[PDB]
Amino acid sequence: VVYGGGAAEVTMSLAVSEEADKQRGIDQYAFRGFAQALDTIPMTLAENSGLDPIGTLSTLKSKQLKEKISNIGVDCLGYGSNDMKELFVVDPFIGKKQQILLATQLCRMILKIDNVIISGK
Amino acid sequence: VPSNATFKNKEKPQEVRKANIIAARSVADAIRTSLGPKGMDKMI
Amino acid sequence: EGVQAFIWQEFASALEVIPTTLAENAGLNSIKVVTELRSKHENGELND
Amino acid sequence: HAASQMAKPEKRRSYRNYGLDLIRGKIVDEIHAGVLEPTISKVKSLKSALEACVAILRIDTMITVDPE
Amino acid sequence: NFGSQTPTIVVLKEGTDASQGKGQIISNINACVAVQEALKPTLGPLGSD
Repeated sequence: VVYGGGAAEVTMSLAVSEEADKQRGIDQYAFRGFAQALDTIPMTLAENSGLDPIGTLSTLKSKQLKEKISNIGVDCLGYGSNDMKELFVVDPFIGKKQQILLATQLCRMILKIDNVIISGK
Repeated sequence: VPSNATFKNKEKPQEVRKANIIAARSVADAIRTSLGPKGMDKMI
Repeated sequence: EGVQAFIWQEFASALEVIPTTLAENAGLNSIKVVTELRSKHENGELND
Repeated sequence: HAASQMAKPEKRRSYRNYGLDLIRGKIVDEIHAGVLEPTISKVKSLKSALEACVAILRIDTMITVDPE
Repeated sequence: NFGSQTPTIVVLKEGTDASQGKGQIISNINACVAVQEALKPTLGPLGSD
Protein backbone atom coordinates (compact mmCIF):
# COMPACT_ATOMS: atom_id res chain seq x y z
CA VAL A 1 0.00 0.00 0.00
CA VAL A 2 1.07 3.60 -0.63
CA TYR A 3 -0.53 7.03 -0.33
CA GLY A 4 -0.92 9.13 -3.48
CA GLY A 5 -1.26 12.83 -4.11
CA GLY A 6 2.42 13.26 -4.94
CA ALA A 7 3.59 12.14 -1.49
CA ALA A 8 5.38 9.07 -2.88
CA GLU A 9 7.57 10.88 -5.42
CA VAL A 10 8.69 13.52 -2.91
CA THR A 11 9.67 10.91 -0.31
CA MET A 12 11.75 8.95 -2.83
CA SER A 13 13.30 12.12 -4.28
CA LEU A 14 15.11 13.29 -1.14
CA ALA A 15 16.47 9.79 -0.47
CA VAL A 16 18.28 9.79 -3.82
CA SER A 17 19.64 13.33 -3.46
CA GLU A 18 21.11 12.43 -0.06
CA GLU A 19 23.13 9.55 -1.52
CA ALA A 20 24.61 11.86 -4.18
CA ASP A 21 26.59 13.74 -1.52
CA LYS A 22 28.09 10.54 -0.08
CA GLN A 23 28.99 8.89 -3.40
CA ARG A 24 30.27 12.00 -5.26
CA GLY A 25 32.46 10.86 -8.17
CA ILE A 26 31.27 10.94 -11.76
CA ASP A 27 27.82 9.57 -10.82
CA GLN A 28 27.06 12.48 -8.46
CA TYR A 29 25.22 14.24 -11.30
CA ALA A 30 23.30 11.05 -12.14
CA PHE A 31 21.43 10.96 -8.82
CA ARG A 32 20.62 14.67 -9.19
CA GLY A 33 18.90 14.07 -12.53
CA PHE A 34 16.82 11.25 -11.07
CA ALA A 35 15.86 13.32 -8.02
CA GLN A 36 14.72 16.28 -10.13
CA ALA A 37 12.72 13.92 -12.36
CA LEU A 38 10.63 12.53 -9.49
CA ASP A 39 9.64 16.06 -8.44
CA THR A 40 8.10 16.70 -11.87
CA ILE A 41 4.94 14.74 -11.00
CA PRO A 42 4.11 16.87 -7.92
CA MET A 43 4.95 20.01 -9.91
CA THR A 44 2.69 18.82 -12.74
CA LEU A 45 -0.22 18.48 -10.30
CA ALA A 46 0.22 22.14 -9.32
CA GLU A 47 0.01 23.25 -12.96
CA ASN A 48 -3.44 21.77 -13.61
CA SER A 49 -4.70 23.14 -10.27
CA GLY A 50 -3.36 26.65 -10.93
CA LEU A 51 -0.82 26.58 -8.09
CA ASP A 52 2.84 27.53 -7.84
CA PRO A 53 5.06 24.47 -8.47
CA ILE A 54 7.98 26.21 -6.75
CA GLY A 55 6.11 27.07 -3.55
CA THR A 56 4.39 23.68 -3.43
CA LEU A 57 7.55 21.60 -3.92
CA SER A 58 9.48 23.70 -1.39
CA THR A 59 6.84 22.98 1.26
CA LEU A 60 6.94 19.21 0.66
CA LYS A 61 10.75 19.07 0.75
CA SER A 62 10.92 21.13 3.95
CA LYS A 63 8.28 18.90 5.59
CA GLN A 64 10.19 15.66 5.02
CA LEU A 65 13.37 17.17 6.48
CA LYS A 66 11.69 18.47 9.65
CA GLU A 67 9.52 15.40 10.32
CA LYS A 68 9.75 11.80 9.15
CA ILE A 69 6.08 11.66 8.10
CA SER A 70 5.92 10.81 4.39
CA ASN A 71 2.13 11.28 4.15
CA ILE A 72 2.28 14.98 3.16
CA GLY A 73 1.52 15.57 -0.51
CA VAL A 74 -0.09 17.82 -3.10
CA ASP A 75 -3.83 18.49 -2.78
CA CYS A 76 -5.52 19.29 -6.09
CA LEU A 77 -9.01 19.38 -4.54
CA GLY A 78 -8.13 22.13 -2.04
CA TYR A 79 -9.79 20.49 0.97
CA GLY A 80 -6.78 21.26 3.17
CA SER A 81 -5.07 18.78 5.49
CA ASN A 82 -2.11 17.82 3.31
CA ASP A 83 -1.84 14.60 5.33
CA MET A 84 -3.02 11.73 3.13
CA LYS A 85 -4.28 9.85 6.20
CA GLU A 86 -7.15 12.30 6.72
CA LEU A 87 -7.88 12.58 2.98
CA PHE A 88 -8.07 8.76 2.59
CA VAL A 89 -6.22 8.85 -0.76
CA VAL A 90 -4.58 5.43 -1.20
CA ASP A 91 -2.67 3.90 -4.12
CA PRO A 92 -1.20 0.43 -4.68
CA PHE A 93 2.54 0.07 -4.19
CA ILE A 94 2.79 -2.35 -7.13
CA GLY A 95 1.44 0.44 -9.34
CA LYS A 96 3.96 3.04 -8.21
CA LYS A 97 6.85 0.56 -8.28
CA GLN A 98 6.24 -0.17 -11.97
CA GLN A 99 6.22 3.55 -12.82
CA ILE A 100 9.88 3.86 -11.81
CA LEU A 101 10.88 0.55 -13.42
CA LEU A 102 9.13 1.23 -16.74
CA ALA A 103 10.53 4.77 -16.94
CA THR A 104 14.11 3.96 -15.93
CA GLN A 105 14.50 0.81 -18.04
CA LEU A 106 13.04 2.49 -21.13
CA CYS A 107 15.37 5.49 -20.96
CA ARG A 108 18.31 3.08 -20.68
CA MET A 109 17.49 1.75 -24.16
CA ILE A 110 16.75 5.18 -25.67
CA LEU A 111 20.08 6.68 -24.59
CA LYS A 112 21.90 3.80 -26.32
CA ILE A 113 20.43 4.69 -29.73
CA ASP A 114 23.03 6.29 -32.00
CA ASN A 115 22.43 5.60 -35.72
CA VAL A 116 18.77 6.06 -36.68
CA ILE A 117 17.77 4.48 -39.99
CA ILE A 118 14.17 5.28 -40.99
CA SER A 119 12.89 4.01 -44.33
CA GLY A 120 10.44 6.02 -46.41
CA LYS A 121 6.79 4.99 -46.41
CA VAL B 1 -7.45 26.65 -2.78
CA PRO B 2 -7.92 25.90 -6.52
CA SER B 3 -10.97 26.95 -8.60
CA ASN B 4 -10.34 30.53 -7.38
CA ALA B 5 -8.23 33.51 -8.49
CA THR B 6 -7.67 33.18 -12.27
CA PHE B 7 -7.10 30.44 -14.84
CA LYS B 8 -4.47 30.62 -17.57
CA ASN B 9 -5.88 31.01 -21.09
CA LYS B 10 -4.35 31.12 -24.58
CA GLU B 11 -1.36 28.93 -23.72
CA LYS B 12 0.09 29.12 -27.24
CA PRO B 13 2.61 31.85 -26.21
CA GLN B 14 3.96 29.33 -23.68
CA GLU B 15 4.65 26.99 -26.60
CA VAL B 16 5.88 29.80 -28.88
CA ARG B 17 8.51 30.83 -26.32
CA LYS B 18 9.64 27.20 -26.08
CA ALA B 19 9.84 26.92 -29.87
CA ASN B 20 11.97 30.08 -29.97
CA ILE B 21 14.38 28.86 -27.29
CA ILE B 22 14.82 25.41 -28.84
CA ALA B 23 15.43 26.93 -32.28
CA ALA B 24 17.93 29.42 -30.83
CA ARG B 25 19.85 26.78 -28.87
CA SER B 26 20.10 24.66 -32.02
CA VAL B 27 22.00 27.48 -33.74
CA ALA B 28 24.22 27.96 -30.69
CA ASP B 29 25.25 24.29 -30.83
CA ALA B 30 26.94 24.58 -34.23
CA ILE B 31 28.94 27.66 -33.21
CA ARG B 32 29.79 26.07 -29.84
CA THR B 33 32.34 23.77 -31.49
CA SER B 34 34.32 26.84 -32.63
CA LEU B 35 34.84 28.24 -29.12
CA GLY B 36 38.33 28.39 -27.64
CA PRO B 37 41.73 27.68 -29.18
CA LYS B 38 40.49 24.14 -29.92
CA GLY B 39 37.66 25.47 -32.08
CA MET B 40 37.34 24.63 -35.76
CA ASP B 41 36.57 26.78 -38.78
CA LYS B 42 33.15 26.75 -40.46
CA MET B 43 33.09 26.65 -44.26
CA ILE B 44 29.95 28.17 -45.80
CA GLU C 1 14.97 34.81 -0.28
CA GLY C 2 12.74 35.22 -3.31
CA VAL C 3 11.78 33.79 -6.67
CA GLN C 4 14.32 36.16 -8.24
CA ALA C 5 17.02 34.41 -6.20
CA PHE C 6 16.03 31.03 -7.66
CA ILE C 7 16.57 32.48 -11.14
CA TRP C 8 20.07 33.69 -10.22
CA GLN C 9 21.02 30.10 -9.38
CA GLU C 10 20.43 29.22 -13.03
CA PHE C 11 22.23 32.38 -14.17
CA ALA C 12 25.47 31.25 -12.51
CA SER C 13 25.16 27.72 -13.92
CA ALA C 14 24.50 29.13 -17.40
CA LEU C 15 27.96 30.76 -17.44
CA GLU C 16 29.61 27.35 -16.89
CA VAL C 17 29.10 26.51 -20.58
CA ILE C 18 32.25 28.44 -21.56
CA PRO C 19 34.69 26.38 -19.42
CA THR C 20 32.71 23.23 -20.26
CA THR C 21 33.11 23.86 -23.99
CA LEU C 22 36.87 24.34 -23.57
CA ALA C 23 37.16 20.83 -22.10
CA GLU C 24 34.90 19.17 -24.68
CA ASN C 25 36.77 20.65 -27.64
CA ALA C 26 40.10 19.59 -26.09
CA GLY C 27 38.92 16.04 -25.34
CA LEU C 28 39.26 16.40 -21.57
CA ASN C 29 36.43 15.54 -19.20
CA SER C 30 34.40 18.60 -18.24
CA ILE C 31 33.35 17.44 -14.77
CA LYS C 32 36.90 16.46 -13.82
CA VAL C 33 38.04 19.99 -14.72
CA VAL C 34 35.09 21.78 -13.10
CA THR C 35 35.68 19.72 -9.95
CA GLU C 36 39.19 21.20 -9.91
CA LEU C 37 37.86 24.62 -10.95
CA ARG C 38 35.50 24.92 -7.98
CA SER C 39 38.19 23.92 -5.47
CA LYS C 40 40.94 26.19 -6.83
CA HIS C 41 38.72 29.23 -7.46
CA GLU C 42 37.51 29.18 -3.84
CA ASN C 43 40.87 30.18 -2.34
CA GLY C 44 42.28 31.88 -5.42
CA GLU C 45 40.63 35.21 -6.21
CA LEU C 46 41.49 35.16 -9.94
CA ASN C 47 43.90 34.01 -12.71
CA ASP C 48 42.66 30.46 -12.11
CA HIS D 1 69.00 6.86 -46.36
CA ALA D 2 68.66 5.02 -43.04
CA ALA D 3 72.43 4.44 -43.14
CA SER D 4 73.05 8.06 -44.21
CA GLN D 5 72.06 9.52 -40.84
CA MET D 6 74.20 6.87 -39.11
CA ALA D 7 76.98 7.18 -41.72
CA LYS D 8 78.81 9.34 -39.07
CA PRO D 9 81.85 11.60 -39.65
CA GLU D 10 85.33 10.39 -40.60
CA LYS D 11 84.78 11.91 -48.38
CA ARG D 12 83.81 8.23 -47.92
CA ARG D 13 80.43 9.24 -46.45
CA SER D 14 78.25 8.69 -49.54
CA TYR D 15 74.90 6.99 -48.79
CA ARG D 16 73.21 10.21 -49.96
CA ASN D 17 72.01 11.72 -53.26
CA TYR D 18 70.68 8.35 -54.45
CA GLY D 19 67.39 7.90 -56.27
CA LEU D 20 65.31 5.54 -58.36
CA ASP D 21 66.18 4.89 -62.01
CA LEU D 22 62.91 3.81 -63.62
CA ILE D 23 64.39 2.80 -66.99
CA ARG D 24 67.06 0.40 -65.68
CA GLY D 25 65.30 -0.43 -62.40
CA LYS D 26 68.36 0.26 -60.25
CA ILE D 27 69.51 2.72 -57.59
CA VAL D 28 72.27 4.97 -58.94
CA ASP D 29 73.74 8.36 -58.08
CA GLU D 30 71.61 11.22 -59.41
CA ILE D 31 74.64 13.50 -59.76
CA HIS D 32 76.25 11.26 -62.39
CA ALA D 33 72.81 10.54 -63.90
CA GLY D 34 72.27 14.23 -64.65
CA VAL D 35 69.05 14.77 -62.67
CA LEU D 36 68.98 17.91 -60.52
CA GLU D 37 66.21 20.13 -59.16
CA PRO D 38 66.37 23.63 -57.63
CA THR D 39 66.43 23.81 -53.84
CA ILE D 40 63.88 26.64 -53.73
CA SER D 41 61.42 24.36 -55.55
CA LYS D 42 61.30 22.10 -52.48
CA VAL D 43 60.79 24.98 -50.04
CA LYS D 44 57.85 26.58 -51.85
CA SER D 45 56.23 23.20 -52.58
CA LEU D 46 56.15 21.91 -48.99
CA LYS D 47 54.86 25.23 -47.65
CA SER D 48 52.13 25.54 -50.28
CA ALA D 49 51.04 21.90 -49.97
CA LEU D 50 50.73 22.22 -46.19
CA GLU D 51 48.48 25.29 -46.27
CA ALA D 52 46.06 23.33 -48.45
CA CYS D 53 45.92 20.52 -45.88
CA VAL D 54 45.71 22.85 -42.86
CA ALA D 55 42.64 24.65 -44.21
CA ILE D 56 40.83 21.35 -44.83
CA LEU D 57 41.58 19.76 -41.44
CA ARG D 58 40.13 22.84 -39.71
CA ILE D 59 36.67 22.62 -41.33
CA ASP D 60 34.20 21.02 -38.91
CA THR D 61 30.96 21.75 -40.79
CA MET D 62 30.20 22.52 -44.44
CA ILE D 63 27.15 24.69 -45.19
CA THR D 64 25.84 24.82 -48.77
CA VAL D 65 23.21 27.46 -49.55
CA ASP D 66 21.02 26.84 -52.58
CA PRO D 67 21.01 29.61 -55.20
CA GLU D 68 18.05 31.97 -55.41
CA ASN E 1 25.58 -5.29 -95.77
CA PHE E 2 21.84 -5.52 -95.11
CA GLY E 3 21.76 -1.85 -94.12
CA SER E 4 23.74 1.37 -94.13
CA GLN E 5 23.69 1.46 -90.32
CA THR E 6 25.98 -1.57 -89.79
CA PRO E 7 25.83 -1.52 -85.97
CA THR E 8 28.94 -2.26 -83.93
CA ILE E 9 28.68 -5.48 -81.94
CA VAL E 10 29.11 -5.00 -78.19
CA VAL E 11 30.63 -7.94 -76.32
CA LEU E 12 28.37 -7.60 -73.27
CA LYS E 13 24.65 -6.92 -73.01
CA GLU E 14 23.62 -3.31 -72.45
CA GLY E 15 23.45 -2.37 -68.78
CA THR E 16 26.62 -4.17 -67.67
CA ASP E 17 28.99 -2.19 -65.46
CA ALA E 18 32.72 -1.72 -66.11
CA SER E 19 35.84 -2.82 -64.26
CA GLN E 20 39.67 -2.89 -64.29
CA GLY E 21 41.13 0.61 -64.74
CA LYS E 22 42.37 2.01 -61.44
CA GLY E 23 40.39 1.78 -58.21
CA GLN E 24 38.02 -1.09 -59.00
CA ILE E 25 39.25 -3.24 -56.11
CA ILE E 26 39.46 -0.07 -54.00
CA SER E 27 35.70 0.37 -54.46
CA ASN E 28 35.19 -2.92 -52.61
CA ILE E 29 37.38 -1.78 -49.70
CA ASN E 30 35.48 1.47 -49.13
CA ALA E 31 32.21 -0.49 -49.16
CA CYS E 32 33.31 -2.66 -46.23
CA VAL E 33 34.81 0.25 -44.27
CA ALA E 34 31.55 2.20 -44.53
CA VAL E 35 29.65 -0.79 -43.14
CA GLN E 36 32.33 -1.04 -40.45
CA GLU E 37 31.68 2.60 -39.52
CA ALA E 38 28.30 1.66 -38.05
CA LEU E 39 29.54 -1.38 -36.10
CA LYS E 40 32.53 0.37 -34.49
CA PRO E 41 30.53 2.43 -31.92
CA THR E 42 28.56 -0.72 -30.99
CA LEU E 43 31.71 -2.45 -29.66
CA GLY E 44 32.32 -2.55 -25.92
CA PRO E 45 29.97 -2.53 -22.93
CA LEU E 46 29.81 1.27 -23.10
CA GLY E 47 28.96 1.11 -26.81
CA SER E 48 25.77 2.39 -28.39
CA ASP E 49 22.94 0.83 -30.41
